[PDB]
Formats: sequence, structure tokens, C-alpha cells
Amino acid sequence: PEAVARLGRVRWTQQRHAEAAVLLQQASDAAPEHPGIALWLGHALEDAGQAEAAAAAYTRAHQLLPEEPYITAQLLNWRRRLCDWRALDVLSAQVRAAVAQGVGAVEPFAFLSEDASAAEQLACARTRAQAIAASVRPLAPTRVRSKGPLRVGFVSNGFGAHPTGLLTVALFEALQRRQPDLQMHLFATSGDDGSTLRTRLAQASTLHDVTALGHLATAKHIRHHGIDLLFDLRGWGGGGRPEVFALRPAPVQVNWLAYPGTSGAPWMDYVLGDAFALPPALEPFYSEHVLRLQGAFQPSDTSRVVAEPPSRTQCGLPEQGVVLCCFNNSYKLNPQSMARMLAVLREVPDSVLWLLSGPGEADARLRAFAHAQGVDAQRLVFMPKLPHPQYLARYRHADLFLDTHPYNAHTTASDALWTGCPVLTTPGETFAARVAGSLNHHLGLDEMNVADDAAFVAKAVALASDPAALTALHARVDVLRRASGVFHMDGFADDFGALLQALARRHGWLGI
Ligand SMILES: O=C1NC(=O)C(=O)C(=O)N1
Repeated sequence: PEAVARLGRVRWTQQRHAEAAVLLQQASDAAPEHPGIALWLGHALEDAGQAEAAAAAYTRAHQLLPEEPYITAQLLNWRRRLCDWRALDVLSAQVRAAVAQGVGAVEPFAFLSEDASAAEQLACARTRAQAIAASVRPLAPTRVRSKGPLRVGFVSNGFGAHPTGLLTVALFEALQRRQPDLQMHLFATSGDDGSTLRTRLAQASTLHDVTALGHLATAKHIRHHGIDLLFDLRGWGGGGRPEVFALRPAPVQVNWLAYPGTSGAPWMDYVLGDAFALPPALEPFYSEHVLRLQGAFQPSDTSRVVAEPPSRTQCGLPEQGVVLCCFNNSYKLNPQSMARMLAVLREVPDSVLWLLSGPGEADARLRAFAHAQGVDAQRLVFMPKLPHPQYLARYRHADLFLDTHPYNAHTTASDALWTGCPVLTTPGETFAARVAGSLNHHLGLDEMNVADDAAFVAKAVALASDPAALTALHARVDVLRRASGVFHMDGFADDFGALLQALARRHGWLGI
């Protein structure tokens, strides 16, 4: 059992994931009390795409080492992803308690899913950042160059058909064309996926494939290019590499557009946000010194021709009736967010709720939940996984997009609005809970940022039972869509590049 588990750990290392699971299973069966085993069976199954089973292992892992914070955090994040709300209140309290005593175990990105103040979030991101910052030894300090073309770098694991590259690409294209004085460098931590996004990016910047490399080497590689300002678009989220940034390969390091919160990190100099999503009230809760673009913090791909979707029926929708949708990551679909969406459904009879098909049995769960809330399960409709262009097309059948709290739709909110679908949100009290709000505000749709849950249901019921007002809202989105600066990458470029040159001067750049 102790041996098995390690062979199967070997299999794990050499992507023979299928057998890793069958070995680790064989171990777990024979020694069902061994927490370390339960724990490896769990990462095993997960990476063999057996979600439900994977989470079952973390449950037992938790039953065996109840006082263990890291396991508890891992279990909660797994249950959110599967929309399994058994004991969510307790689990959520333990994770927050850990952060408070931290130790250390809560991953900051998972933590974004919790009902937690901007303060707890800072505590959490600082605690993590510290354990990393200590175990590492920074590279020889350097300074922003005095003379010349400013070298600006961005590191990300989604350059290509992913959120990051998918938001930044028209931006990178505008900057090549409008900000010649800036030299744009993309350090891509994932390989060429053959997406036209990946080509475009490579065509608009100098794209370095550092996918082969390790933390130390990556830093050293960035430093080889003598990058003056280095943007972390990663951020505490999956596909590393914070330890890269801890080596401070660049003398100025900016947290932007990727991780919707503070880094808590001593190696991170600036965060870039906006007046709305990061307002003065919230600055004390950022370790970075705050910068702000003139408009919304988020760019997007303003060349996308939204395609034509298949008929409502071929998309599983009925023909008449309002389609309110919430395309978002499953972990964001919390009890509070589902309740308020289902409340709309109850009071507006005709009507339907369109969701992304989640992992494991998430969809069965949300069905059963809808029924518990006294709503026909048939009225939830689930979209499968689809290439961006076909996915993006689906918003054409959407009537109103209903945001989640406390972790807003981010790229999906930008996607809706671009296709012309209004987005309803309740801007909360942390950056991540204010991303929709900031798009709406900057687009001019303040009436779509409402105060609380009751207001959310009220506004949505208003729109859903008055198609006249609803059709007119779309019309309004459309005007605002082409006239606000939110979707003017050209202006966004000019803004960014100027704010970039400014930062550079403060750290002693003499331009030219
Ligand atoms: O481009 C996307 N394709 C998807 O299938 C999806 O779920 C999403 O959020 N974004």
C-alpha cells in the first residue's frame, strides 16, 4: 500500500493518469485510513477527469485530518467547483479562520470565492506571499534603463485561446501600431495551441516561449531582455509562476488584469485598476501602490465578429420567453447567486436560465436546487464546452445576463456586453465583486448596477416581464457599446502607453 501509492505516483508523473488512479485506488482500498494516500488518490482522479470521485477522496482526507487547514481549503474549493454545498458554511468559516491565524494553506485565488472582506483577502495574499518570499533569494537588483525604447513585459499562461490573451490582443495590436516607443514582450508559460489568438499575439509582440523553463531560469530569461516594467497577468491563479516574480527579474512589477485582487506581495510594486472597481476606499487593502487607467481596467478583443448562433431550439432553449443567462465559472455559482437568479425565474413565468455545463454533477445539483427553490428543473439549460467563436455566438439568444456575487463574471461579462447583452450586477465591496459594475459604469449603464439582492430581483423581474423595456435596454447597450471608450482599444492603447511612460519617468527614465 505504501509502495503501490508511489508507483502510481510515478505513473502520475508520466501522464499515465488512467493507471495512477487504479493504483492509488488499490492502495486507498487496502489502507482506507491513510490521509496522505487519500490525498494523492484525489489529485490522481482529478487529473484523470474523475471530478466526483476526486472530491470523494478529499472528503475522506478531511474526515481523517480534520484539523488540517490545507486539506479543508482543498475540499471547499472542490465542492464549490461541483456546486456541492454540503456544509459550505462550516468549511467556509474554517478557511477564513485559517487565514486569520495563517498559516498559510488557503490559496488566494480560491479564496476569491468566499464571502470575505478586502481585508481578509489581503491577509490571505500576504500570508502566502511571505512563505514564498522567504524561501527564495532575489536576483541582483537592477534599475529602469535611462535611455531608450522602454521594454515592457507580460507573463501569462493564457496567451492564446484563454482569458488573458483573449482580453489583451486587440490591445497588444493597438500598441504596436500607436505606441512605437514601447517594446512589447510576452512571456508565454503555455505552448502554441494553434489558436488564431496565439498567432495574432505572436504577430503583435515579441513572444517568448518560456514553457520549457523553470522558475529560476524564467526569471533569468526575463532579465536577459532587461525588461523595465513587468506585468504579472497570471496571477495567484493556476499555471504559476509567482516565484518567478519573487526573483524580481524586473525592477518594476505591476499586477494587472488576471488576478482580481491584491497580491499581498512585497515583490510587487503596483496594481493597475480603475476608479470604480478599485476606488479610494479600497486602497488601504492593497499592498501595491494603486494606478488607474482613465476608463475600465479591462481591455477586450474588439475585432471579433460575433457569429450567428444555431436556432434557440438547437441550443436547447424554448422559442418564446426571456432567456436570462449566467455563463461563469462553476465555483462562482454560490447559494446566494443561484437563489437570486432562481427568484427571478419564480416571479417571471415564461422564462428560462441558461448556464455553462459544469464539471462532475454540478448540473444535476443546480437542477435539484432549482426544484428545492420551487422551480421546474427543465427551466435550467446547460451549454457544453465550445470553441470561443461558437460560444461567443450563443449570447445572441441571451436576453439578460445575471452576474454572480461575490466573484463577478470577468471575461464573460465583457463577452456579453460586446455582443449587446445587458449585464445586471450588485457591485460589492472588493475588486473582484466590482468588475461587472466597472464595465457597466464605464459603458454608461449605471441603472444596471443595483444596491442589493432584493434590488437585483426587482430590476430583473422588471425587465423580464416588460419586453418593451427589455428591447429598449438592448438598444441602449448598442448605442453605448460603440460610443463609450470601453470598447475603443485605440484610446485604451494611448491611455495605457502614456500611463506606462509616466511610471517609467518616476523610476528615472529619460524617455526618447
Ligand atoms: O471561450 C470560452 N469557451 C467556453 O467553452 C467557455 O465555457 C468559456 O467560458 N469561454
